[PDB]
Amino acid sequence: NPYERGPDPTEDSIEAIRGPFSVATERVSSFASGFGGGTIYYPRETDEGTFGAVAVAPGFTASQGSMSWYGERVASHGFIVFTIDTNTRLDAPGQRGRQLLAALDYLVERSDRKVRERLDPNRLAVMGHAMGGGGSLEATVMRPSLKASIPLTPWHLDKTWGQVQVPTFIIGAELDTIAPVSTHAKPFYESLPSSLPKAYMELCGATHFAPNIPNTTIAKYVISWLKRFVDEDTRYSQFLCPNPTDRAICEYRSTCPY
Ligand SMILES: O=C(O)c1ccc(P(=O)(O)OCCO)cc1
Ligand SMILES: [Ca+2]
Repeated sequence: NPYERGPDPTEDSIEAIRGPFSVATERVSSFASGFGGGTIYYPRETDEGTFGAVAVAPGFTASQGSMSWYGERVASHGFIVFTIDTNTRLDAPGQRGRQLLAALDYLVERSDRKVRERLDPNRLAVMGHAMGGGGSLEATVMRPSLKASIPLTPWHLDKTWGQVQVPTFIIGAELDTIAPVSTHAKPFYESLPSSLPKAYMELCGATHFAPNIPNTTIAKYVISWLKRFVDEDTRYSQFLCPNPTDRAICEYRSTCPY
């Protein structure tokens, strides 16, 4: 596997606040075409090969600040992280899906050479919080060539996603009453194709805003899903299959083995 980056993982090494790669950043003007700009976090070491990329969208009326902690956390494990702002703070889930693809296209076509030369433009993912999570599902319908999708406590009015072809990892919050898992996160996951590689993780006692503050249980398995599907790295299947039993997890569902 030519996309394998970093040493062989352990349960502690995926919980590490800093991975094996150092992080540099680039700021992108809000007048970039198709999205509201953002901050790119990328690994600085080039001697192991180029990296895949994930665009990170925020929720309704939120900004990249609410998703900022993913930046260094994930990119230090060998990914290019693009925390973006939306065109307006009121953008709908469909609008946030189009803007996630616009951010990924900016990385490929127009990003700074320091970023371009570290990027594998064929290995791209999407991630989003709340309405940005509903945008992550919309992004995979709009671009089924993406490698992974991670809706965090997602909110969407449309509950059926039976045509999704991108490995999707949904994270729900037990005490979410803004996008309750019983009418949002769980219906989305169960509607995903039975054959798709997918997973659902419900955090115990978590609120709708748990993705906005550093969370090891979120971090360790966001990194595992991204390595497993953006890097095709089967060294991270051990963490995902069989289903994790972390004390922080109150409900886990998957289509293991993968
Ligand atoms: O209008 C509603 O009912 C409504 C429902 C959910 C959201 P959200 O994107 O999950 O909020 C999280 C942003 O930090 C916004 C509005
Ligand atoms: Ca713009």
